[PDB]
Amino acid sequence: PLRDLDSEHVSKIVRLSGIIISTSVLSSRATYLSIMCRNCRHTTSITINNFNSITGNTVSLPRSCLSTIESESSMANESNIGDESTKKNCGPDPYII
Amino acid sequence: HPWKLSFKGSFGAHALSPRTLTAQHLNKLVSVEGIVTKTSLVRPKLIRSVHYAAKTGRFHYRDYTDATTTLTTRIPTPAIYPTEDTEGNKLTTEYGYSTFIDHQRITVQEMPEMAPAGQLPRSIDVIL
Amino acid sequence: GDFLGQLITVRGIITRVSDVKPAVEVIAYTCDQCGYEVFQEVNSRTFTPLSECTSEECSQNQTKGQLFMSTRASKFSAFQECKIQELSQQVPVGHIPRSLNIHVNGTLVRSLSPGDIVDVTGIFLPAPYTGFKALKAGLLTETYLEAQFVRQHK
Amino acid sequence: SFDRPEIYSAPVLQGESPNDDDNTEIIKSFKNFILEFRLDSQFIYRDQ
Repeated sequence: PLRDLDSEHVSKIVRLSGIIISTSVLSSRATYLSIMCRNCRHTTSITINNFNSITGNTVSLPRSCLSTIESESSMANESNIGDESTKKNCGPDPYII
Repeated sequence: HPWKLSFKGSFGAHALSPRTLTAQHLNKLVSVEGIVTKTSLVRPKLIRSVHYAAKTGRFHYRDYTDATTTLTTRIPTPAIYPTEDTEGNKLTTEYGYSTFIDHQRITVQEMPEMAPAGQLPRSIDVIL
Repeated sequence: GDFLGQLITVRGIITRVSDVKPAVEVIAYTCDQCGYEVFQEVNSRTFTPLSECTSEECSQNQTKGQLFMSTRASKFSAFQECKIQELSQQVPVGHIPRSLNIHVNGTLVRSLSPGDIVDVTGIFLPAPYTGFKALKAGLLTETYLEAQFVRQHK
Repeated sequence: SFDRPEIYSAPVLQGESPNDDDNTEIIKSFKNFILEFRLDSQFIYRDQ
């Protein structure tokens, strides 16, 4: 019954029974979204699966242009010679859905 | 196609040796003579890539620029040597269709028949 | 610099041919808990070893394993490089002989004796480098010549 | 100016398998639950 719900029941399977007053408007979350750095011109993709952690959020866009973590030589070369003596940066949070 | 020019002269009292070059003559058109040392090696420079895709079978394409291009300036945008387009597919590169254009730099000292009595020489450098 | 990729033929005198030492192609790890064999390809000059696992069983679990390599399951290849100097008969009037590197892989090794006259035919690729950091303009490439088939005079 | 390397695998040897009833090989019980169930006298989940 709905009257007795202690804090001992946090995150367990608990069923109940009531009367539904009023619904709301159909919203839209995302599951598969593909991104792009607006400076570096990089591409990625993100899948997310479980999507009710309401003020979390479940995920965010990453906050760095993410190409400096690369296991190749010439990709590190062009990402090094974006400028002339200092390294380049897409940053801060550069991505675009 | 480029179709560049020459400007053979007859130059305008800009006949100056590289002792008296700098710096209020800057960003003008200047004629310089002297000895050539110490000429470097010839290296090829990349301009256009071409990538084959798998498995859909479409070529691709990308451009590149620098600061030693045509003589104006431009708001620079770097660009990663591409791999894994959207949607996720391996992009095996190619050669033979991707262009290349040569590049070489030499430096110029002033003339010893024109130099002062005994002083150190002073020199500049030229991109070709 | 407009032959990069084709299949060409040169001639000259070999000088400074080096030794033969193994270079790695794929590296084979073992996982010790999942039981997989996680490979890795290496294209570049320098590589880096890796960590916990990348399988489909030691992944999506809490307790990742730890992996370490082995040398009887990788794939090696012989490797030897040398230089071609200009023949000194095909030069203009006031110049000096140049040079051009050659890599040699596989069965063709131990056929390049120093001080000869040779006709190497191979394909002509790029390999990334530039010299001092303050001289780079992007994306200068520094070529070599792969070897395919070696035909000697004399 | 090459392209990137790749990483993959192949199952060769077994294997530290007590098995400790952890994140995988619980899923063996549900692949055994949907497929390999039949209440009397008819399996119900596979047809649904």
